[PDB]
Amino acid sequence: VKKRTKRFTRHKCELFPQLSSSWRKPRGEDSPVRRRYKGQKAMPNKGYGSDRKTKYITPSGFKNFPIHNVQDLYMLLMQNRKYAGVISHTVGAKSRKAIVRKAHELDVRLING
Amino acid sequence: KAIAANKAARVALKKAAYARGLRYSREYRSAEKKLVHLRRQAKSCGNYYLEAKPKVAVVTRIRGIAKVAPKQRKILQLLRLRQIFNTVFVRLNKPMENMLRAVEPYIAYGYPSLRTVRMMVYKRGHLKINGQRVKIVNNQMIESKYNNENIVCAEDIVNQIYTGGKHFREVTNGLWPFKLSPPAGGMRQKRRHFVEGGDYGNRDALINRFLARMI
Amino acid sequence: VKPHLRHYCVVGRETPSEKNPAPTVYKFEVFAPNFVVAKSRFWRMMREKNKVKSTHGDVLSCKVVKDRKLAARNYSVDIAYYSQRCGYTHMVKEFRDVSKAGAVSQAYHDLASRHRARYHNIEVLGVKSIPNHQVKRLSISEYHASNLSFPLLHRRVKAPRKDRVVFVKKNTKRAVV
Amino acid sequence: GVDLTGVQKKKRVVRHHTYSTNPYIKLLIKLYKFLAQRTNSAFNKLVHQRLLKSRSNRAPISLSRIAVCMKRKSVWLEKGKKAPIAVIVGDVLDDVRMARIPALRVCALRFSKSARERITGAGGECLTFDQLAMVAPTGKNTFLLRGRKSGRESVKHFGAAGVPGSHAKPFTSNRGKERQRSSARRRAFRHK
Amino acid sequence: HSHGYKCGTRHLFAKKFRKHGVPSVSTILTNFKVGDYVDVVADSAVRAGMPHKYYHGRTGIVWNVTPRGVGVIVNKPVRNRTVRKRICVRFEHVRKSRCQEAFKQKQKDFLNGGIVRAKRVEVLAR
Amino acid sequence: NHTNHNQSRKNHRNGIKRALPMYLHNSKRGSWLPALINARRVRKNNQKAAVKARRERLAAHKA
RNA sequence: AGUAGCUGGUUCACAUCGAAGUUUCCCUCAGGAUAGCUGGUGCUUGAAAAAGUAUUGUGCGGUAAAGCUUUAAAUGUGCAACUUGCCAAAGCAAGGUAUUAAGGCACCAAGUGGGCCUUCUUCGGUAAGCGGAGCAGGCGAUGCGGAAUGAACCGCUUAGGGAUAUGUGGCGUCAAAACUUAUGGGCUCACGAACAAUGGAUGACGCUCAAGCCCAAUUAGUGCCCAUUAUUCCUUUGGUAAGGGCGAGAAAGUGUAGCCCUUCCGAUGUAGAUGUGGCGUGGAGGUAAGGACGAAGCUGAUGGCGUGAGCCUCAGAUGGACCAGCCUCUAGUGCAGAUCU
RNA sequence: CCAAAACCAGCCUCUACUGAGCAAGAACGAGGUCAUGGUUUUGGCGGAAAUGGGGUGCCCCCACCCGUCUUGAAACACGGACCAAG
Ligand SMILES: [Mg+2]
Ligand SMILES: [Mg+2]
Ligand SMILES: [Mg+2]
Ligand SMILES: [Mg+2]
Ligand SMILES: [Mg+2]
Ligand SMILES: [Mg+2]
Ligand SMILES: [Mg+2]
Ligand SMILES: [Mg+2]
Ligand SMILES: [Mg+2]
Ligand SMILES: [Mg+2]
Ligand SMILES: [Mg+2]
Ligand SMILES: [Mg+2]
Ligand SMILES: [Mg+2]
Ligand SMILES: [Mg+2]
Ligand SMILES: [Mg+2]
Ligand SMILES: [Mg+2]
Repeated sequence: VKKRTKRFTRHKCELFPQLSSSWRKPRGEDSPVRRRYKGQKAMPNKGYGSDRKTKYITPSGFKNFPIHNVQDLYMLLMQNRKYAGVISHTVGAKSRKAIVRKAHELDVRLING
Repeated sequence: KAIAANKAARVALKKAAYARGLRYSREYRSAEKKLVHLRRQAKSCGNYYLEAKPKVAVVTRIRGIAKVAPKQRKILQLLRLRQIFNTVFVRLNKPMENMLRAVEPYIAYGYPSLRTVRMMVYKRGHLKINGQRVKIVNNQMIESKYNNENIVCAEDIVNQIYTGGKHFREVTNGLWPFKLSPPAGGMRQKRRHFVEGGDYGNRDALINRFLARMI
Repeated sequence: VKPHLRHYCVVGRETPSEKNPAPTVYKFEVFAPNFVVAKSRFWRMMREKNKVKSTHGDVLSCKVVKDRKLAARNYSVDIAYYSQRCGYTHMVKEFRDVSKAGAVSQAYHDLASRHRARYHNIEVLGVKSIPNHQVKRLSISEYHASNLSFPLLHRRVKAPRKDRVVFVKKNTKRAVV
Repeated sequence: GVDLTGVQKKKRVVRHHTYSTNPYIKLLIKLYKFLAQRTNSAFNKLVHQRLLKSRSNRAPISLSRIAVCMKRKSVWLEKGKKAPIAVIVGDVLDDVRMARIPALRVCALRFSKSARERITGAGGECLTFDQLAMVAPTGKNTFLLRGRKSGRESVKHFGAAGVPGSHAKPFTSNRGKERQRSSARRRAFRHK
Repeated sequence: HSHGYKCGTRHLFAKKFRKHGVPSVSTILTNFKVGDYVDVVADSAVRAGMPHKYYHGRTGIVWNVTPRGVGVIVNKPVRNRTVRKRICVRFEHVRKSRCQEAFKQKQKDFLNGGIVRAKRVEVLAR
Repeated sequence: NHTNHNQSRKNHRNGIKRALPMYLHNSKRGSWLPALINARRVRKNNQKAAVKARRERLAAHKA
């Protein structure tokens, strides 16, 4: 159960198409956001850190671990209830056939099988 | 071996805490019956009784930490009144009565009742331990803090911070200053003196009411 | 409501010394909200009169004083007070009340309105019960007659709170709120 | 909502981990971190913290200065008491000015090839902190020492020179450049 | 705009009323071993060796006795530090301290409330 | 402009450091010299008897 | 590519701390240097030389008041807790056998060096939202809650949240709360509710046995509402904090997806300083791996992860051939703003 | 998965003196609560359901354009149309 589910967006990203939504800390004395007036956007801080034993845990309940080939699956053989292999985006559909019928045989989870 | 010697101690300590607080209960019931006889003697004698002066005030910081002057700001630190509704028991030396007089607008205080002392020490009581602020929970906790054959019970503490103690400093200093909640039902005016219809300053025995809503 | 001001009699003295080995004790009637203020007003007069001060004295008795009874009676309160507009008006107003405490607190509200006079500007100078006739003041004299009857005219009778209502049917007391 | 005035000023700055990249310091901190925690000994707590210091603050010691400080220590020892091990958390350097030294048993992070040979020419052992832990797991008659750092030429520069009390060394590639007439100079001495 | 050595000493170095005149023999026969506490209370009748002004009334220990002068170490708050000053002073300007006379008396000696039966008791009313 | 505002605040940040203890920089030097010179003659003799004392303690410790 | 003490700009995040507008000096006054303030690094050891506070003892003072230029406050302020000279001489001298709180020291370095307001005290000025100082506190650099509104007033100062309770301020509507409470007192008929000209301001309405004023109150002679505050709970982060431990895990560990658990205290922040098994970019030494079963790139109500910079996955009914990871090296490395090109 | 109830713990709320009063102390009893901990129980839902995210709208509420030099910027002060590459 996350502290904040919203992104901490950059101030006024919505007005300027070029600005990425990605966070930049506001600066300028007069910044409404760094002066942290109440009606303004929030800034990220240590206090929004997620609970630390639920951290990094995907709703499946697994921590994702990158996988590239069939050998990686054995890195997850003994901790298959803790880690879930997420096959890399660029492995071929060829190789993924091999990772997948083997990630099945081993009882290891895969996020994108 | 030690495993059970921890029992011989934990059993011996409540045997002591029983023995202690049996004395303190008697030392209260007796001390006050004796203090009723005299004021009652005197009324028969057509005669007044100068009650012994308070030897302990339960000072309570009552204004917040903003805009406070360097002299008041130091006295509050030496009282260990560093937050708002912090509380400490300070005994009423002239030198203290002159510290309290220097920061009264920042504090409410008076002369705690034995009951007020119990509630703070039992409910809000926290020992300093290895610099840790440690909630009182065991008499074991107290005897370890106070390496003092005198101070073993939580009843030892309440007597010290009420009777005025020979260890009133040894005791009250080993307590973290009390972190009371704001008085339920509110204050009156943290700006005026109590006799002005406000809050700050000495309010004598009445502090027990004010401080009761807080504890 | 019950009186604003409790009736304290604070007794105290300058604390004993080789300067004054057997100091006078001073009784002092006060009308205070509570003893801590009565004790305070008592030390106000100790320095304003006896030159003794709170640090150097010691109240011997803060005790409140018991009411004379409860029968309606008649009080001559003698009340000095202060203002920039008036620096010390001696003033024996009379009040009709059940108690010295009630006549006095009644004299503070009266005095606070006709004179923007705070509690600590005022000082009571005495509160005799008076017999019917001695009251020169004409206002309370109306109430002396053993045969006095008056109407409770043009009442606003608010309902008991449990029964109060925002909307009611007009010639009824059906609630509609 | 708290007075904090004067709290931050009381914060101390201490090393809690070595900046040394050297693997052996880290096996050596691994030891005495353990040994300092698991023993009641104050010696392990000193060897462990000194071991965390800068090589600046781990000044080298002359073997000359060990032989002095050691015999000066050991000469008083009651007969049949073998002399303390001479531990230093730093390098031990040979001293030409003391050709012959006592059979010392020095223990240090590092030894000069000269110190190590003179140390063994006297028949003394030149043991490391590894077997220091294995022979004196506690600082039992170890004689922990430090090398000097006041005579270090960096500190000769501390302060100003121009300020009257001072005998700071001015920074100068040119020794003759800031030379000055006796008249024009800062007063040498000055009371604090 | 004009702070010479004795700026603003119109009152400070004034002799007290009907207490004018150079220091007496009790002054002259006082003697100062080093480490003695002293009071640098400047006396105007004596002008040689007069303390600056800041040092007037300051206490400090003697660190030095020359034939007519008493060196005194007197702390001065300069800024964030108390610099420890060394004023030189003619002995007239140094009144020996009693600042420790209580404490010396101590190691010399190291070597509630009840019924008040009082009967007079006027009423306090105005 | 010459306001002294924020100065005692800025000064009490690191406190008014209290003055050095008398046992430290207790140099004489500019002390009335004739006393100062006799003091050297004694201190130098304290040194010869301090060293002579330690020579005694060792010879005593050879037993 | 003249120079510019001037103007403008100077690109990731987070965490840790965090100012100064004053001193001396300068052809100095829009700038330096200097010291202070601040950071970092330590060092040193742990009621060391602790203290913006009292008490007690001992000095200092000449302002207010007084007085007719003299007595004298309060607030303050200091302080304390054998050998070798002198003497006439061996005796003197000198050196030797209350509360609270971790103390001190060093190094390097920044920013700053326009301040402003207010409190009280003043000085100058006829007066000022005026010039100048002293004191302290603030704003600057800081919100939040309140005063309708307000840089500095009031309260309170600040990690992400919940309960509780408050502070200043309120409780007729607006607006949470007296569904217009009092089983309180007076006063009031026309206005009334801290710091001459666009029509229009107790904030608005409206209120008048008040919804005004003074006073007191809290269910009544038998209270309630609202804070970034307090307390408590959960979580985070920091601690160069305190301990314990060493079905899957149990690493001797600064720092990671932290070796694990426990407890405690802290958390704002401009300039600035620092940290970061912090993010991210082009390249290199390595390692490991991927790709025509589709690399990079690009698109994306593709979700997922991370406080965040960001990463990852999904989907392209995109592309067409390169390339991510990890440790080390490197730099022409991160952009809404320069009247930028 | 949504619910609801229970239990335990926690937590919270709700005589004495005096001359009818207080400056006054507990007790019994009961309630509340999981955005407190541990104990399940019981039902509801189950090509879909369910929780989460995302999108769009609304509602109530909060909310002065940013950068800038400046004591002070929302300023009737300067710079600012958009985007890409730099
Ligand atoms: Mg209030
Ligand atoms: Mg105020
Ligand atoms: Mg040297
Ligand atoms: Mg004078
Ligand atoms: Mg200037
Ligand atoms: Mg901070
Ligand atoms: Mg400029
Ligand atoms: Mg005068
Ligand atoms: Mg005058
Ligand atoms: Mg507001
Ligand atoms: Mg409402
Ligand atoms: Mg911060
Ligand atoms: Mg390049
Ligand atoms: Mg879109
Ligand atoms: Mg570039
Ligand atoms: Mg301007």
